[PDB]
Amino acid sequence: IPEWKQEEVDAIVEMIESRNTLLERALDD
Amino acid sequence: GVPPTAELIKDEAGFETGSGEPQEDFVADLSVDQVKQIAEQKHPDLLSYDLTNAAKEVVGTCTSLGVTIE
RNA sequence: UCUCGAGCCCUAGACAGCCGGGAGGUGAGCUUAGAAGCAGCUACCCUCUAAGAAAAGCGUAACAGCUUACCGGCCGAGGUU
Repeated sequence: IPEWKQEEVDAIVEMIESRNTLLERALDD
Repeated sequence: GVPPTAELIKDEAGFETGSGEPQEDFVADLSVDQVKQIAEQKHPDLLSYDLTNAAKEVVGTCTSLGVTIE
């Protein structure tokens, strides 16, 4: 449950809002 | 293209050689404006987008030679 | 080779392998005719970024070149101490 993987998703979800697994993760959100 | 940093500093700095030990031995100083000009001479040699960042790169070789700022 | 225990990592993809990336300021400053990761001394900073040392090991007369770190992909289940 690394914190950096959590912070990453938030950073990705932040760009979409305006690793493949992490992208899919952000997208799924 | 444009000449290297190490030199562009030794010009407006008024000195030729650095210090045996950087940040420990301040050889010269540099007003913020002075660095605002150098950052302009190397607009192509740097990756940065804003002039702000371009400085950090330039302003990185200074304190590492004894080139304080004001 | 068998058996038992402890710590840590892992399907948000671990360990290994293979493929791709390993970038700019800048060949840091000093020393030096020259030294550019890698003779030595000192410092060891910031851009772009998913990464990428002021460079860990070879290599060079010095470059070059070959790789490590680091990141991404393929793969898919335990792995490591």
